[PDB]
Amino acid sequence: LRNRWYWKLKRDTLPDGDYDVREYFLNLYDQVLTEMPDYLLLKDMAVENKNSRDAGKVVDSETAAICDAIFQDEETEGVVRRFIAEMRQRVQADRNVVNYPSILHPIDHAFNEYFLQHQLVEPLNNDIIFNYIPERIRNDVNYILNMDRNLPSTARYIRPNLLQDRLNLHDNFESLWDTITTSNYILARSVVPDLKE
Amino acid sequence: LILMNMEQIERASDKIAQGVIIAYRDMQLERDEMYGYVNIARNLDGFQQINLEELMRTGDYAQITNMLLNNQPVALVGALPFITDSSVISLVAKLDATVFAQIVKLRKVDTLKPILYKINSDSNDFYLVANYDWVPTSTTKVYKQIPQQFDFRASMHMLTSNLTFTVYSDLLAFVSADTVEPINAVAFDNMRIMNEL
Amino acid sequence: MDVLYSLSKTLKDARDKIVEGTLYSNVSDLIQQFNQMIITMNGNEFQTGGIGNLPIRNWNFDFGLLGTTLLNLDANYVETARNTIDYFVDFVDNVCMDEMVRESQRNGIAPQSDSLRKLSGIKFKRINFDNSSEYIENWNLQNRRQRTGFTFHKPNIFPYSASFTLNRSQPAHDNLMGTMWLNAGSEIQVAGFDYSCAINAPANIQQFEHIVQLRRVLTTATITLLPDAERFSFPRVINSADGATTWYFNPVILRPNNVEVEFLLNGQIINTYQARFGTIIARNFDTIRLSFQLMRPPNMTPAVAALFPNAQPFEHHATVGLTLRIESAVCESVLADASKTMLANVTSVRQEYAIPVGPVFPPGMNWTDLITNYSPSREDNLQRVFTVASIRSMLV
Amino acid sequence: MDVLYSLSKTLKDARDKIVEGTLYSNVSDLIQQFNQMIITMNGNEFQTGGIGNLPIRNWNFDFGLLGTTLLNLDANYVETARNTIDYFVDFVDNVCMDEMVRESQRNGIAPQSDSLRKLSGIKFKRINFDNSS
Amino acid sequence: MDVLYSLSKTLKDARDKIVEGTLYSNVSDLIQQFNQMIITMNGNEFQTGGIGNLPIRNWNFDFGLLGTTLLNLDANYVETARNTIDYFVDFVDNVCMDEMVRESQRNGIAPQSDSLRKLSGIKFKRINFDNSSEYIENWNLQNRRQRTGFTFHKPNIFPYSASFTLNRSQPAHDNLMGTMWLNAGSEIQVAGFDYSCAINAPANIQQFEHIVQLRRVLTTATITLLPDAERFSFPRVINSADGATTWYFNPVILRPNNVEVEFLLNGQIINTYQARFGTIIARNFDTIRLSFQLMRPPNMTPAVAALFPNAQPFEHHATVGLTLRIESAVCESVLADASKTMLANVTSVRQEYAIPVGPVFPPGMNWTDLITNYSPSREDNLQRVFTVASIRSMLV
Ligand SMILES: [Cl-]
Ligand SMILES: [Cl-]
Ligand SMILES: [Zn+2]
Ligand SMILES: [Zn+2]
Ligand SMILES: [Zn+2]
Repeated sequence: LRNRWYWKLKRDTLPDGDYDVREYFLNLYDQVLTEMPDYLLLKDMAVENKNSRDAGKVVDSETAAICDAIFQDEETEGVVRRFIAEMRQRVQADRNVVNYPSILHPIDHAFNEYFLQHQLVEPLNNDIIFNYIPERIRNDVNYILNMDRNLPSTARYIRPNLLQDRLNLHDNFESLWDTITTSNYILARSVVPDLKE
Repeated sequence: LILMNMEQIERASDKIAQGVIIAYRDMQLERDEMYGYVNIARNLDGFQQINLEELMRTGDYAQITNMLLNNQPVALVGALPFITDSSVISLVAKLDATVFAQIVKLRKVDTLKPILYKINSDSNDFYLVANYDWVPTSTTKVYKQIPQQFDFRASMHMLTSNLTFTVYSDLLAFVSADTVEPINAVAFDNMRIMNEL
Repeated sequence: MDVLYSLSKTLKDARDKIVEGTLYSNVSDLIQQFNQMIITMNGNEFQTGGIGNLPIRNWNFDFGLLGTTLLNLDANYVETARNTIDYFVDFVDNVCMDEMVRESQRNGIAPQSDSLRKLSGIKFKRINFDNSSEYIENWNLQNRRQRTGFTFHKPNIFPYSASFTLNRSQPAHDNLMGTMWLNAGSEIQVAGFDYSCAINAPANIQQFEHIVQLRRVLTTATITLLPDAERFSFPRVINSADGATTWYFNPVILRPNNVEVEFLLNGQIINTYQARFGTIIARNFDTIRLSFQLMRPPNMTPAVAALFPNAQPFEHHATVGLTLRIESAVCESVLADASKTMLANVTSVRQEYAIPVGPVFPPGMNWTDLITNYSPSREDNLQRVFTVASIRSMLV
Repeated sequence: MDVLYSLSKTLKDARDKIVEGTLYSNVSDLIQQFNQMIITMNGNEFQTGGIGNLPIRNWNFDFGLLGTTLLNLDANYVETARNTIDYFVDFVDNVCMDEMVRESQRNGIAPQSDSLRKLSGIKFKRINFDNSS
Repeated sequence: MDVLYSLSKTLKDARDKIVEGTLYSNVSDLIQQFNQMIITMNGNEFQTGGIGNLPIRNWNFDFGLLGTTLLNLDANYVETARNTIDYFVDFVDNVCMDEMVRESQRNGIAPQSDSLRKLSGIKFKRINFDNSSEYIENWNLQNRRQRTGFTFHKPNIFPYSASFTLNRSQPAHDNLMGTMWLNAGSEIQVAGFDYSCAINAPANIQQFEHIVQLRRVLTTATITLLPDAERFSFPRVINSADGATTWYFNPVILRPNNVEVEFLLNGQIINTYQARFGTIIARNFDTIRLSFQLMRPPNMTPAVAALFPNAQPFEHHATVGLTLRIESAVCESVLADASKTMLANVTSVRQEYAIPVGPVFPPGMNWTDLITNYSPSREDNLQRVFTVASIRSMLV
């Protein structure tokens, strides 16, 4: 006379055959990589907990739906119901931190926890911008560089990956290297100044 | 993360089983909370395993054909679509044993669709189970896993992030950059680039 | 005191209840009390002083409040709570030690250390919650001039005293009549000796009276009374009252006669026990009067008749005894006792930091000297340091 | 023997490296090896023998994998790891004791206990890693 | 302690791995750990204290992170790393030295120097990583009340003692029966001597017993037992026990008879070896009982019969020896051994900086005095300073 709660795939689209299942998971890997976030701000996903007795919020609206369904269920333990009604987010604006309750499958939790714990945004300040300028231009007295902007402590940036060539295209890739030097030559042509007088 | 959770994700799918055991002995249907009576195999212990992907790739059906002709108990392993049969009459007709001969006929395994019996009070002929003394058995079992139950304690997490920040991309846009008059531009040696004036 | 005790009690509750896997609802009220404590203490600087060898220590409180996020507490939550609790326990122990080593003649009941005086400020009153221990309850009731009492198993109510009174004496100390007694802690072992065995007494009876004035009133006292005094029933060579020479004592124990234990309060006869031995109850008294008679046995067997001749020399001195043991009592003032560690704790702290002798307590917190001259100021200071010591014992 | 050594080395590394506050990158390879060990051991029953006074002991493996997605290991992570580590250490110690008290004349270098013979099966070869002692 | 060890381990790894030309993939995890250490330490001020003659030193950390954008490390990268590494190594050496020279009776296991207490704060726990050393492994295990284990080659478990007991003696010291022994380090040499050669002993057997009580339980101990004691097999002039007079010893060595080595735990015989000498195993014991008999040989050649007359004077004294050498053992407590350097390092640091004697250790860290009275507080302080010494010896 009662149903039971079980975890199910939201999208059950797995093919038949082991090789096609492994292909499915490669495609899943590509999907995760393309949709992988560079940063997260949970407050954007924070919604209201309908059964909260303390102005509680949860992330995300799917958690809200699940929590409401559990709260209404007659087979739920009274302690779980009371905890849903009492569980609280913590917003510490002074520390620039937020904590929200979420309901997640352990695998979903692992993915979201990895995204939260490995964001690509670093603090951005004037020293980092100044060092971003090439050093030989910071030392040329023909150029006057000034920092007339105040960056808040909330400023972030993503560092470019300027690793030197791991493929060594200058070695034994004649056609590719010809193309690389041609494109670089075109760009350098665009930036060379025109002669005057 | 994907590689470690692949098996769990694949076994959660409702449209593929992980294999099928052909045991030409009469095995009692398991009693599972998710099905009622079900010819479900928890594992493959006690059977020779034929990998279906390898069989598809090689094209060599000698061992499988010899085993099927001689009624040699075997376990076909691989992602398989299955038919959910809720008819007690289908089990009494032993139709789950009728699905493998096409493997030999066609030397293919991509149309193998084993029968997963699901016998419970919702079956139209369930009275046969209820009103007679007999053990429902079948000679085949489907290697499939049971859904994981939702557990609130194992699903509730606190997600933490920053309250808010602004990401920037054009770092050099924060730099005010002037130049001296070109008449006064100097070279590395601190003398004017052009001195003929 | 109430704030210091509340801090200690909150910390003890946190240490006992904020445990891995416990229901969030086990700790909700405790988490609220703990957060109130943290909020009150945040942004306050404390200095625990440098009296004696106790080091000067500085305490800063900038701690985050505990969350409420898991249905069952996990190891991370307990770790954060334990960090905060450990710092707070260190601070409370240092405040308790600092208070335990100070004293004042005039306001000995009031706080003495800087930190406890600060904690008496109105701002910290919010920390205060359940004051349920015997000592804090007695403290609160005493601040309100309400009747309350401390229960003591074997109260150390008698200052140590092992002396004798001679009522009949000679330079040669061979025909002696008098009393010996040991008053120690909760025990009074008294004995009356007649060397002549009351040969020349008016009715062959020698009367002995021992009066012990308790320095504080005891109530609801359970007392064991036994006929003999085992401490004065073996031969002894005893110094004379000035110590010029030594006399000899060769007791032979006889049954005490007309034994009368009177427990007196304000000179009134509160409890009277005639010839009763074993367990007796003294309702409420400040004085014990033990009156017992040595009666020469009217009929003697020849060995007994030979023990006691009619005239000197006397070799077998007739001794009657009495042993009184206060096994448990109630006193309106704090006292050392056999079960509690408050005196030992205060003394250990004072000895281990070389606290100079103050103007209230005797050197080394000697209990005999303290109880002998148990003045009201000493009572106030001792109640303060004992309450602080009991607060300290809840954590250390 | 190589598999038993790999189990022990994995457990020793997990004890030494899975500690509170540590960067996950310090332990990432070890966590991969540990999860591989769990996967290979899950679903197998072992019996360490009753030779002499050494008691008969039965061992079952239905352990979950350790997490991989934290920047720094926390107290919860250490407690979860320790629970599995203790069982695996007990099993490895019992297998070692069962193998240490047995001998054979015909083939004394080959494993003697049932558990070590089972662990020599190809299905456990995945556990094998750095053999440095 | 684990944070101090983690700093030292990171510095050792950086010294070994950050080398010119090496693949960055060889160091990526080490670089991440090193940068985490730099971030955690940056902005923190430390003072390594001025106990004894150890100079006060102030440490400031404002260091840049090591780069992550190379394929192979070059000379620039190595030099940038090495400056920071030098500063950090100096800091860790000074922290370790500050901790090694300190002790306390109360919490000798706990940190004593200010810098190590600071490093115990949660804001440094991120530095913590692989705790693979035996000393740090046992430190973590003992923090959790888990079974610890230290492996010792020739453990210094016996305090030095060159003594004798005379069970038969007289002022002439010419008919003596007794035992002499040197218990030093991991070696026990014992020798039972009878001057009369058990001429009058019952059955012509003289039984000698030597019980040595180890101050800690040793497990899995490999021991060499040898029949003779070369230290008591040559003529000596030995002082008397009071030191008043000197007696003479002129041993002639007979092989010991019915040799019984018992290894006992709480007085229960765990291991028993009878007439076996080569190499034995004591699996778990804290007491060694050596029983050995001088048996007057029933048949003698004329020279031997000349050595041993029926009565005094006795000029050739029949001695039966025994040697017991613990080659390797396992102890749950730290110990000095012949291979390690923890005791030597701690003693050297305390000597070089003229550290005054403290409440816990004997002067000069003398090992005989220490191990004779190996109290629990002494064990805690010793494990702390020995773990710190090993951490220091990783870098110095
Ligand atoms: Cl008692
Ligand atoms: Cl050696
Ligand atoms: Zn008692
Ligand atoms: Zn006198
Ligand atoms: Zn002598």
